[PDB]
Amino acid sequence: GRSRLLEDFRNNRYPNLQLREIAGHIMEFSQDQHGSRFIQLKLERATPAERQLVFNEILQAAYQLMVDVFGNYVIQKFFEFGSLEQKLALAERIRGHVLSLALQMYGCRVIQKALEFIPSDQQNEMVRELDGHVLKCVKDQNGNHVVQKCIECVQPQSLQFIIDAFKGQVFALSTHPYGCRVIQRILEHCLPDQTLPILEELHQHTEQLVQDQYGNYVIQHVLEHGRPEDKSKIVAEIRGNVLVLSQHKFASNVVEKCVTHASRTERAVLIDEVCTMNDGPHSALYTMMKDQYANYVVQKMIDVAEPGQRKIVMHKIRPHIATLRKYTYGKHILAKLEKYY
RNA sequence: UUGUAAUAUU
Repeated sequence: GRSRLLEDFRNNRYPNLQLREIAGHIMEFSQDQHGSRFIQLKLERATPAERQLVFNEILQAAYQLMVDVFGNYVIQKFFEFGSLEQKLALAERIRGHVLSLALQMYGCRVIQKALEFIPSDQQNEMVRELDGHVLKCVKDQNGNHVVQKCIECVQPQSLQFIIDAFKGQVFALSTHPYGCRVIQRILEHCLPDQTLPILEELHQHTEQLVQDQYGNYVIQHVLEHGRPEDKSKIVAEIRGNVLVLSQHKFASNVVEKCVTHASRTERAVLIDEVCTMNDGPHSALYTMMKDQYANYVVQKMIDVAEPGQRKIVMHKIRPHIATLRKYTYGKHILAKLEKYY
C-alpha cells in the first residue's frame, strides 16, 4: 500500500531524513501516522522557502488532508505559521465545505484553526455558510466548537444569525450539553443588543434553569459576569424559593452563587429569608442544616454574611447543636461554626 | 474522607 520510501521511513531506515528528500511524497506522508508527525516537526524548523515546497503539494488535495485523521495537523500548521497568500489559498479550498467540515471530527479542527488566523473578510465569508445550520452545529459534538470559535474570533456583527437562530431556543439549548457552553460564549462576546434577547429568555425560565444539570451553569455565569440588573432579577427569583432550591442538587449551587454575588443588601435579605422561614415544626434553617445539599448553602451564608448577621445566624443554630450531631450532614455545620467560635 | 458540568483528533 505505502511507498518503499514511506515503509522504509516507518522502519527507521532514515535517521537523517529531510523535507527535501520527500518531495513528491508529501500527500502520502501527511496521511501516515509517523509521516504526519515527521512533517509537523520538520515544518516547525523549516525556512519559509522549505515550507512552500511542502505547501505546493498539500494545496491541490487540501480537502482530502483536512478531513484526515493525521493530515488535518499538516493543514493547521500552515494556518499557524503560513504566509498570507498560503492562508488565503487554503481558505479558498475550504470555501463551500465549511458546514460539512464543521460537522466532522478532523475537519472541524481545521475550521477552528482557520477562523483564528485568516483575515476578517475571510472569516465573514466562512461563517455565512453556517447560516441556516446553527442549531445543527450547536447540538453537534464537533460542530459546537466551530460555533464557539466563531463567537470568540469573528466580528460580532457577522453573527446576527446565531442570535436570530437562538430566538425561542434559549431554554432548549441552555439545558443541552453543548448548547449551554455556546450560551456561555454568547454572554461573554456578542454585543449588548445581541445578548439582550438571550438574557430576556433566560429571565423567563430562571426557576426551571437553576434546577437543570446544565441550565444552572448559565444562570451562575450571569451571576458571576453579568450586569447588576441581571444579577438582581435572578436573586429575586431565587428569593422566596431558597428552602426548596437549597435542597436541590443542581440549584443549590445557584443559591450559593446568589449569596456570593448579590448586593450586600440582597445577600442580607436572602440570609434573612432562611432565618425567618418556618418549614412546619422547626425552622427552614434546621431542615437545611441536615440536608445533603443545603448544608453547603448554610455554610456559604456563614462565610459571606457581614459579621453582625453571621452572629445572629450562629446564635440561631445553637439550640439545635445536640440534634445536629445525630444527622449525617450536621457535622459539617458544626465544623463550620467551630471555625468562628 | 458530604454535592453538578462537553468521552470533542496524532
